[PDB]
Amino acid sequence: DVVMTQSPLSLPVTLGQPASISCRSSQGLAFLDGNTYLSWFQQRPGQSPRRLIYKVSNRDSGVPDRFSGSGSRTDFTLKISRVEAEDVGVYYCMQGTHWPLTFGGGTKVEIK
Amino acid sequence: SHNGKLCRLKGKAPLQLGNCNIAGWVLGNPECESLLSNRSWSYIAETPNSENGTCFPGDFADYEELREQLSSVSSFERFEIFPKERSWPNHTTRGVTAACPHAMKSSFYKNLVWLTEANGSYPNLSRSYVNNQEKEVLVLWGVHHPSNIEDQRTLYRKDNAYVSVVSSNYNRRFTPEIAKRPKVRGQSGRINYYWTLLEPGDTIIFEATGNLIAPWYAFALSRGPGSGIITSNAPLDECDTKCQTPQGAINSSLPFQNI
Amino acid sequence: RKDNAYVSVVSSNYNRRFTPEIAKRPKVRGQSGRINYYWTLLEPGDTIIFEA
Ligand SMILES: *[C@@H]1O[C@H](CO)[C@@H](O[C@@H]2O[C@H](CO)[C@@H](O[C@@H]3O[C@H](CO[C@H]4O[C@H](CO[C@H]5O[C@H](CO)[C@@H](O)[C@H](O)[C@@H]5O)[C@@H](O)[C@H](O)[C@@H]4O)[C@@H](O)[C@H](O[C@H]4O[C@H](CO)[C@@H](O)[C@H](O)[C@@H]4O[C@H]4O[C@H](CO)[C@@H](O)[C@H](O)[C@@H]4O)[C@@H]3O)[C@H](O)[C@H]2NC(C)=O)[C@H](O)[C@H]1NC(C)=O
Ligand SMILES: *[C@@H]1O[C@H](CO)[C@@H](O[C@@H]2O[C@H](CO)[C@@H](O)[C@H](O)[C@H]2NC(C)=O)[C@H](O)[C@H]1NC(C)=O
Ligand SMILES: *[C@@H]1O[C@H](CO)[C@@H](O)[C@H](O)[C@H]1NC(C)=O
Ligand SMILES: *[C@@H]1O[C@H](CO)[C@@H](O)[C@H](O)[C@H]1NC(C)=O
Ligand SMILES: *[C@@H]1O[C@H](CO)[C@@H](O)[C@H](O)[C@H]1NC(C)=O
Repeated sequence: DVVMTQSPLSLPVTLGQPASISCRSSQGLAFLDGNTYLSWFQQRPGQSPRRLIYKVSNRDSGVPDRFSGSGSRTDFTLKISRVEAEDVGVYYCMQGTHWPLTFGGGTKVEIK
Repeated sequence: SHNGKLCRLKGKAPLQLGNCNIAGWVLGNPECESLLSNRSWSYIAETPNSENGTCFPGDFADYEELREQLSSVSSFERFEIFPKERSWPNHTTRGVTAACPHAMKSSFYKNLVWLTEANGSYPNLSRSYVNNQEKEVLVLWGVHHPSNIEDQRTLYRKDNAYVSVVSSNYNRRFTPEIAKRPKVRGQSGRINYYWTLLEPGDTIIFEATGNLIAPWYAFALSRGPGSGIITSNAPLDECDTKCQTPQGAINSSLPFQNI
Repeated sequence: RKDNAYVSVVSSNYNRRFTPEIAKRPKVRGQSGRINYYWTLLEPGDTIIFEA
């Protein structure tokens, strides 16, 4: 399959400070139609996962503007400009190019 | 395709020199007062036709080498290497010229001091500076070449004078030359400008018996991995792109371009 | 024993005159004076003149 590595495992941040999570893949994620198809999800404790970022840069409807993701080739990054109390949970990255569908390890965000 | 606009890169604003060039920024041209504040940048942006540089005519020694050194610089700290009031007790530090005007008046550079005779005498000069700032210091000075011997006698009271600048990597001796020259910017005299880069732990000695444009402010430089100089007429805006051209920013994961 | 001195090295491809300079210098290796070193490459059949 395709191995996805996230860094770091735990990222404690203080209220009002930026945070960054990095996702790396073993293979290139470009498709023959001209897109990349990498997604970033948020999971709150005791709740279903919901989607934040679809494709490299596009942001889902209802997602706050503080979530911004970018990257290319094999390295990708999700950045949060301001961290609030609703930003706790575990964040994941997937690829949607190659069979089978692979998820990331997961990064936990705690408030200091 | 491009934006057509200059903007930020990796979350850092560029240094836009405006109507000033690099020489007018480092020497302290009176129309370049906004750039004399201690800051940081990602790349340097310049107007292709800038007309505010060396207001007094003269030759800038190793100007392109100074540009090549300043290309890979992330930040500077402007500090007072020699205080104007206290480090010259027996000279006149007030010197103005009509070639460098500020607000319809006569003024001089903001980083250089023109020393002239006081009470009919020009004593011998010897000053030293030691570096303790743990980074490279850019030191700038100048040597004055007058037009006739009467101006030399009225300003410095000596027919023969010399300047010697000595460091652990710089050793030079300068002698004024009096000759008849064409008028550039209303002045027939010249001032030749020189620069050096002190290393941490090093010392510099200035010795003079005449014709010295002493340093006033110096720059403490810090190096960085990626920076450069871009000539543009494109305006500043807000972005966070990862590529910048003189035409505009580019947002592609594509391998090629033709801009 | 002279305040003013000169060195002149003249060849068929080298022609250069040197004058001593006296100034206050920082101490490097316990000495404040300097010695400036120069070199040249003579060709076969050529001559060099040192005058000082
Ligand atoms: C600002 O900077 C400038 C440049 O850096 C400084 O200028 C320097 O000033 C120095 C003096 O402070 C001066 O040094 C003097 O050099 C003289 C010339 O040396 C030659 O001559 C002597 C003696 O030869 C004699 O005979 C020949 C042939 O007839 C004559 O031509 C000579 O004039 C002599 O009559 C030789 O021994 C040398 O080898 C040279 O050939 C010296 O004469 C002079 O010596 C006198 O001063 C000494 C210090 O006071 C003193 O110990 C000595 O005994 C001499 O005393 C004279 O003066 C006193 C006081 O007036 C008087 O009572 C005595 O009777 C006698 O006349 C110096 O050695 C540098 O040459 C000069 N450098 C230059 C011009 O670049 C300037 O000082 C500095 N200003 C400040 C703020 O300090
Ligand atoms: C900065 O540059 C401007 C021009 O870009 C200079 O203004 C000119 O000054 C000269 C005097 O040497 C005049 O002859 C011109 O008519 C002026 N042109 C304009 C458009 O004003 C200005 O002097 C420069 N400033 C300094 C300090 O050198
Ligand atoms: C940058 O990307 C956006 C979104 O894909 C696009 O609308 C815009 O035209 C791009 N910029 C350029 C100069 O093509
Ligand atoms: C210039 O830099 C010095 C650091 O040596 C600092 O103390 C000073 O505040 C700076 N001046 C500014 C930013 O105007
Ligand atoms: C300046 O003049 C005073 C008064 O004579 C003197 O004491 C001093 O040594 C001179 N030089 C300096 C560097 O102050």
